[PDB]
Amino acid sequence: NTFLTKSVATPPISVIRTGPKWWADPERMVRQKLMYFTLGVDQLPLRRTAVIQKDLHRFHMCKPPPRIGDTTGYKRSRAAQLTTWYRRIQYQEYHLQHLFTRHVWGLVRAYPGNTTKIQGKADDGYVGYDSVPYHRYNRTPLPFPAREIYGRRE
Amino acid sequence: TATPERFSILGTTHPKPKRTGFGRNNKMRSKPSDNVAWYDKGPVEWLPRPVRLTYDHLDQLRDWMMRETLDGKTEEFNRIRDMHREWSQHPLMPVLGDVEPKFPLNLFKQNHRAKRRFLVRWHKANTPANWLWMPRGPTVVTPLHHTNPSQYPESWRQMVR
Amino acid sequence: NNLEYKRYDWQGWYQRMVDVHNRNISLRCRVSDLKRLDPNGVPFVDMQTERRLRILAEGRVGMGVLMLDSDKYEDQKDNMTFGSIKLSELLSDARKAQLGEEYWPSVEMKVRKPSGQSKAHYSLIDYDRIEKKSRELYEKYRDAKKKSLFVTPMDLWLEVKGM
Amino acid sequence: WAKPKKRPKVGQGFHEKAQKWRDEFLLDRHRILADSLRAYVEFSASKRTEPWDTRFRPFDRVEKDGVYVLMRHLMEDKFQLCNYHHRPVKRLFCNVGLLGPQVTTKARWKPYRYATNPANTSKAERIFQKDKTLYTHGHND
Amino acid sequence: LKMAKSAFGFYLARRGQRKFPFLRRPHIKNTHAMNLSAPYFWSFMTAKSQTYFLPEENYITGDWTGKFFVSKLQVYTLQHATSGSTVRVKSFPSVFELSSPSRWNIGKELNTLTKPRMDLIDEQMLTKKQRLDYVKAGLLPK
Amino acid sequence: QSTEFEKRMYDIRHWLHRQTTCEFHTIYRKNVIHDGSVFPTEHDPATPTTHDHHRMFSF
Amino acid sequence: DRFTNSLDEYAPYDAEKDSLFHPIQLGNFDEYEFRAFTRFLVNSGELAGLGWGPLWHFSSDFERKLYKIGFLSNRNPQGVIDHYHQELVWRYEYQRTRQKQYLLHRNME
Amino acid sequence: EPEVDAETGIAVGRGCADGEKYQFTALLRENRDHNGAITIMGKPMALVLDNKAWLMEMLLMPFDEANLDYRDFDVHIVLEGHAMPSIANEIAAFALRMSIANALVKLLPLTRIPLKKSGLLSVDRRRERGQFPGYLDGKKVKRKFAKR
Amino acid sequence: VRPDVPEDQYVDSWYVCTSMTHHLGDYRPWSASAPPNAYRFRPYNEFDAKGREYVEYMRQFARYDPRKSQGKGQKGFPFRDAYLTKMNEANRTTPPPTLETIMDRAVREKHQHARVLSPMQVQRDVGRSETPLPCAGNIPVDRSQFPFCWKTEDWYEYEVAKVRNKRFVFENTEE
Amino acid sequence: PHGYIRHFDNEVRDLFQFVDGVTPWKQAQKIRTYWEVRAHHPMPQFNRPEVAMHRNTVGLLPAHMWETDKKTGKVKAVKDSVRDYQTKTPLPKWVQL
Amino acid sequence: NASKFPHEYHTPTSRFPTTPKEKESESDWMAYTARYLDKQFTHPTEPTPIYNVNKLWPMQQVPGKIDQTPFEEDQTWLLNPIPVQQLEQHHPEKDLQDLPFVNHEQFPRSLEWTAP
Amino acid sequence: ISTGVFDHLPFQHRRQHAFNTLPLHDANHFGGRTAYLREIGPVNIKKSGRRFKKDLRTVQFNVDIWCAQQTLRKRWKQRDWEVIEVPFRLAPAEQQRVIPEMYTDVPPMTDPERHDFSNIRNKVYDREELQGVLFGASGPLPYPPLQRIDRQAMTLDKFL
Amino acid sequence: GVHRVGYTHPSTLPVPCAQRWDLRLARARIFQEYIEEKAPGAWQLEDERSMSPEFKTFTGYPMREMRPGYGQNLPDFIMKKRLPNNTHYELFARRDIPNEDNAMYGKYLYDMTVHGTSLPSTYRMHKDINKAQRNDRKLSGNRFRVLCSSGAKKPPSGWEPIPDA
RNA sequence: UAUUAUAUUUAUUCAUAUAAUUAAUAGGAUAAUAUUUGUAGUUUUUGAUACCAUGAUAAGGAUUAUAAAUUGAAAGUGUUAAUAUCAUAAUCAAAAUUUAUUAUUUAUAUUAAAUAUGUAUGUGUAGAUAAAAUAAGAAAUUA
Repeated sequence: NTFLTKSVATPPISVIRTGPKWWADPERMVRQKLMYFTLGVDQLPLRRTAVIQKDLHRFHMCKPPPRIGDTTGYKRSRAAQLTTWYRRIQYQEYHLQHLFTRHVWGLVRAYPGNTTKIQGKADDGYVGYDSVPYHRYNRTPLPFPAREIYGRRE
Repeated sequence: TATPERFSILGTTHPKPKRTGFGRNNKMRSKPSDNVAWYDKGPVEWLPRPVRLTYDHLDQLRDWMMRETLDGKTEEFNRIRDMHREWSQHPLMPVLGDVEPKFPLNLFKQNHRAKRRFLVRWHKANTPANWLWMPRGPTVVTPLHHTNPSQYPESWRQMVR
Repeated sequence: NNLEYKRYDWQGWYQRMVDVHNRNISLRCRVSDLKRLDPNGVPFVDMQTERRLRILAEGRVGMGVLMLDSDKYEDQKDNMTFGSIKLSELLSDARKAQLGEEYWPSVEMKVRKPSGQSKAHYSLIDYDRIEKKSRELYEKYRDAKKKSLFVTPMDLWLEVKGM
Repeated sequence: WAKPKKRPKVGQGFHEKAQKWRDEFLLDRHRILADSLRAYVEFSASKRTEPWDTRFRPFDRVEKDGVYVLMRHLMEDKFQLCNYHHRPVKRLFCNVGLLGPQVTTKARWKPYRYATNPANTSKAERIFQKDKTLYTHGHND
Repeated sequence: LKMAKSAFGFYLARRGQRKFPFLRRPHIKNTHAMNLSAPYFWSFMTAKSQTYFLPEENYITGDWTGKFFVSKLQVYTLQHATSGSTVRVKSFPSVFELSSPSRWNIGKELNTLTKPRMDLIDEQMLTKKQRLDYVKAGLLPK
Repeated sequence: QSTEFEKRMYDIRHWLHRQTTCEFHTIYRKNVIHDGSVFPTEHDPATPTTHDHHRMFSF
Repeated sequence: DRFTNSLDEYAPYDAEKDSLFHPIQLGNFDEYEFRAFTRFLVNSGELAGLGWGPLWHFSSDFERKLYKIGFLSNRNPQGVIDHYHQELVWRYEYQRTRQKQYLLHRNME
Repeated sequence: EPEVDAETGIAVGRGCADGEKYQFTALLRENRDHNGAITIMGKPMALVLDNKAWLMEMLLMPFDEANLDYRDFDVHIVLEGHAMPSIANEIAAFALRMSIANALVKLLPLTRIPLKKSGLLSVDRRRERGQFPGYLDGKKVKRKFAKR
Repeated sequence: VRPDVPEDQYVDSWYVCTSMTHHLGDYRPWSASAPPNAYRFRPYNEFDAKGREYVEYMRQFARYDPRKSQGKGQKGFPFRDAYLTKMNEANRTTPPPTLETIMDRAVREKHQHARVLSPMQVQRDVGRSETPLPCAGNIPVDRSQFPFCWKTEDWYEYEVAKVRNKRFVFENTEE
Repeated sequence: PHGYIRHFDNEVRDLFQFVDGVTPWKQAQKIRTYWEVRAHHPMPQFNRPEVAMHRNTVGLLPAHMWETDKKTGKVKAVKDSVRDYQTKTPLPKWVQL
Repeated sequence: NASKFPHEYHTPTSRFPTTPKEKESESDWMAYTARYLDKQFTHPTEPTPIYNVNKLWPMQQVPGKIDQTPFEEDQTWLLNPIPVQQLEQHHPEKDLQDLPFVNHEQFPRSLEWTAP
Repeated sequence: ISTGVFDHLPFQHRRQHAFNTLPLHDANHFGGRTAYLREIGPVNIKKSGRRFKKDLRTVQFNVDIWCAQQTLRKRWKQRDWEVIEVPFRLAPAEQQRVIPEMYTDVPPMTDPERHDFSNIRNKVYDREELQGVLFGASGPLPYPPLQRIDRQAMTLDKFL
Repeated sequence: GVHRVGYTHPSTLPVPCAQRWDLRLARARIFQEYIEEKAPGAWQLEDERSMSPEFKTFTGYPMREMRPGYGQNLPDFIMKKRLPNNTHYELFARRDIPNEDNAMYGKYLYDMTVHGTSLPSTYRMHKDINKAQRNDRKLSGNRFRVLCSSGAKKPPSGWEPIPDA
């Protein structure tokens, strides 16, 4: 794991909105599915999201379905509940992927990026070789060299 | 040489006052930001930092898997499978009228930063501790995964009559 | 030129600039038309001589033809004589291959490094002496294992000057 | 386009106040250069601390075995000689030959500025408080 | 430009913060000269190969009547300290005499020694507007 | 090669049209003699011309 | 980079000129072994749930999933093992929407 | 009508993406020996297109829309535009698929109708915004605007 | 906005955002820029812009002679893809059909009593009978000829040699 | 000849000959190198930090011309060396005027 | 003391990668074990064709000069003392045109001009 | 064919570190080579910052030299052969004709009339077959003759 | 590897053959090629963007030297450097003067040939016409600035100028 | 009403000018002859200048559209063609920041070619602000 400097915190909604660019990054959906097929877990969530985004990509170059001029307006919050179920599906999936990687990194004994919490080894985030001698979120002075996380037998 | 022990005019010049704050215009203070992560809520901090898994890590994991699998070990396996059965149950259909609130318009300019700031500062507070839209707990039944670490096939000397 | 620089004060020096820009004189020759007989009765250039020529000239030849671009002199007649001289001189050079094999130009062979069938013997080379010094160093090592925690080959067969 | 105003006159004697100002400025540069070369060459000849990172293999192995035993049993004199500086350290590693290419591909080395602190430092404030008057391009202690 | 420091401010526009090609500038405003570059002393703002001949404010090429000032392009050498003579650089505003000679200067050009942009600024050339502006950027107090 | 035709070709340089000019490329076969006394195909000398004889400004 | 843990070797080899051993030629799968091995994959990953499961009405049948796998691999064994996995992102499949149209077209009549 | 190179057994069908940067041609050849093989720029397709499924399935799709079997054809995909090191991109694969679609319309015509209908013979009339200095990235963004 | 007529009749005006015709409005219709009854006004009703060039490349390779290529510029350079597929090593062997495919075609032809057809033979047509069938219905399969496979130094040396030998044209041969 | 220097073979022999015919050693003598003058710096030589940064020695540091306060370890000021600066080879041994 | 300081004194000819000073017999693995590991090894060096090995291929190099070959491991370039092109970028012919944007041309000749 | 990133990225506004965004000159671009073009911190534009790590064309030239370094690494790694200057008399027959130089004629065929159009610029010969040529008169052959593999021989490969 | 460039005579081998460095020497003799000897063996870089056809700009010739230590300062550069004699710099020089007629002939010569007199500039005759007219309707605004004043401050023996009104 | 969607994304530390004389034509070898080889009347005017000295081409999106089509305009932004009557200010190197109208490179490896920026580590952090529906992938409150 090379990238160990600081990272930018983006919410799931915008991490998903990047659509088929990185959210439905097919080669990233695949490479996280490989973590699941290694660990021996069912890929129910990532496969659900892949189905949804395959639909969305197939029906991105197309126009929405026509609205009717209803003062009573039902289509609106119905398509709203539809979208926000898709969104909640993807929020769950986002969390599953993050959890599996931050656990598999404690299993491979590999260090995560800076202040990337891994509850497999340390209840707080991994701070080490940082652009600041203070904790980026706790404001705790860093040890030199980077703090050590796993055992020493490799 | 023979560095003079008194300085005439160069050292007397007006002191350029150091930049007070940091960041843009060197004015952005030292106080918490939208970006701060939380270690008290979930195994994945919220908001999380972006991680990136590589094929190096996929192979290291595959090799770790061969070793922990041929050492008779299945305990970290059943830990994996339980931490999977925690968060991978289908979350309920949202109640009709439940929607992520967009930032209300007609306060800031269209290109402002407070629009996305409120979005990030609410998506932070909506932690996994606040995920009430998915089934989690001892109140959930799982008709799709296996109930006890005894139904896993590595302990397959248990179901035999 | 026949638009504008045809006629006045600038006609002269523009004619200069033009014909100097064009002063190049390309000379192409057919190596098959060097494959002739010298009136001495000797073939002017044989296959070995063509080899020496193609190897004397890196990029001047192509598609069985040798090209030299006389770029030196401003006057095209002088590029002509210069290119003729250089061509004739590279010919006199390449013609040494009609003096003996000591001038036949070598070939470049992509001689492969030693393969595995001949790399396998590289562990048994001097197997007798290596196993003997094994049997002796092993006794010094069995001795040493009471002296230090780890017995490196530095105290067995690896040697260094102390200073 | 408004007609650009002529720069007003420079003033009285200021041509010579700038003379004396720059004079004692290069005067001050005399000592600044002296002290800065002092600090840079002590930085150079000082035995530095580890350039690698102990967070990756093969430098995550124990400080007793593997590439560490090779480091103690072939290069332990050379590194102390050449002052642990990451550049000669990595080149002695390239010439040790029994690690292959790994001294880049698998080895993780500290950043350029985490690498150039002297031997055995334990603070994070060292790089962020090194003296800012020694114009070493940060090549001082 | 706006306030014509030279007669060419009368002649050349500004073009805002016009972005320029790397190293192509109609006005060589060596605003970086006096830059102490500790291990790079005989390299930064100096000639490239150490074994070079001198530049050419270093030899009287003809039969001069004399000169009023040398350039910064003439290196500082033993004759610039021991001879103790007058060596002048056309710096702002009129000229700058190297009359306090030292030996550390020996070897480089005088660019690393003639401060291009001064830390002391005379409000005697600034405008009633520029002075408040330099207060704004933190140069003169008020 | 017919120099008379070429004469007829060269004076299109004048009756060409408006704002139109002409560059003539001529690629004509020639005869360059290689010759014995002057350009000898002798053996290598005794003293070998090493890399020193082809240094800068040695040309 | 799917070859980071590959060895920076690039170098050639020759089974005959580089070994005392006798070469046993294990060429690529026929569509035969491809088909048997892949039926095992695509259906036991179900019978253990490691694959599509209750989302099975989205990825195609066997005789088209296999057509896709064998195309994307050229019957290659590794291509098969990894295009049974990249099956997630197969974004040009219409068997299921054409069958859903058949059901929501006939289950009227 | 079928316009197939009589002696050679090939259909030569053109395709393009971005109109400049990707411009390929399919030499699509009939294969009476069931030995499936798809080739791009003289190399095996998996090694060209990086073994990526969502990128090579589009290159398969024409045979699906024609109900034909990829095992009885031979296809080389030639690059005639901005050659690049790596063309494993969606825009490139779309160019490949259009080229193949015209190759198959040219080898078996009546397969035009499914190809027409599926829109494989469709040209996305799209390009980037050209290179402009008035744009900071050259493409879209105009430099910062500021009122007095 | 201007007649439908072969664009080479228009010239883009200077200084005027229009387009005028070099012959002053005198026109010749699309069908003057084509052979009589030319299909899609093609140069030869056989193939399109890329069909012509590549039928030609395959033909030039079939008639390629190396002793003839000398003294010619990049024109005597053979087909880049054909020369390369000829040059490749592992293409010297043509893989046979899979034995399962022989058994499959045979269970159809012997057992199931119907003949399997090549795609150029299967009547995809609906109403009119596609007879006669394409005469290509019997072409061989040469992994040494098509598909185009080759190695990279072949590709590179070929293209850079093509590039550098642009000038080495002995335009005065004795043909 | 036109183009590069590498085609002016007669003119260049000619230039060598003319330049030696006019330019005397009594003029080309004084022309210094950069190093022949840089020699008299109190630190004439210090290895660049690239390679021989591990070859920099303390002994190069002219502490005989500056001074130190031990309470913090800094060199505080520089003695006048332009006074006692006595060189036995003001220009090197090859220089006769 | 010119060689005591490697990077100060670079001739307008000096070129990189700056070759290291040679040890005794670093040639191959046979000679390496013969002199350096097993001083009593049987074989002097890898038995050498009496002919010419143009190791440095195809670069014809000055004999009697100790040279390197183009490296194999992608580490040594990262870990060499090779600089990056900092100042302007010249080519002795292109430098007439002074930049890409202001690319000069004497005559309006075609860019695909086939000079005779 | 190379899934590496050859081009340095356009010098634009600051690419941050989130999903799809790294530092424009982080440690992973060009195997860590962006260390030679990286500077640290929100650089003061007027006074600090190297003027040549802000331009696009020079940084792209550096990156191009580094890509060329890579091509050279892999190319010279790809050699298990060395070029041994054999005289004309002894070289095996495929190297006895007029082989035009590199980039001179089409990369020439080994021999057409013998069913091998194999690259003679890419034909590799083994020492243990050229032994009679080079060190033929040097006593005991430093390598053994090659052991062959018999494909007519009835072994497990012929389903017995 | 660190290999000593060795070259054995055509006499040592028990088959003589022309060796390739000697052929290099014959070629650097024939075409006056400078043999740079500091040329290290580890730097045989080729410009892929220009030599490798997997980029949009494949040229086939190494359109530049992949060598960062480059500049016109070097003699190896100055050797292979096209000089500005008879280049576009000269053409621009000899045809780009502010007025183009002054590049085809001299203005007085052209005037005395086609007309009689040598005419002023359009700008001058503007000034002169304005003189002709603004000294017709009014006077007393002028000045007397000359090149030489000796003849005005000192008129000839006669020439007593008229006082106006 | 219909001939149909902006609430999303990415953004903000911004600077470069210098050392006065603009007034005109003057052909050279391979040509049936010019020393015209070396063509000598000083001093009667004055605007584009340091100074009033007319004109004439930019930046700026908010309702002519979908098909075989481009998401950039006239209202004129320094150099330009008729007002005269303070003064020579014009790059051939090395140069002096106050000028709103600017996208900086972010922690594995940091000075070799005309020299080439030594300062600002800090919870991505006040206020107000920038850009964009165009090969990328956006979806619902018309005047």
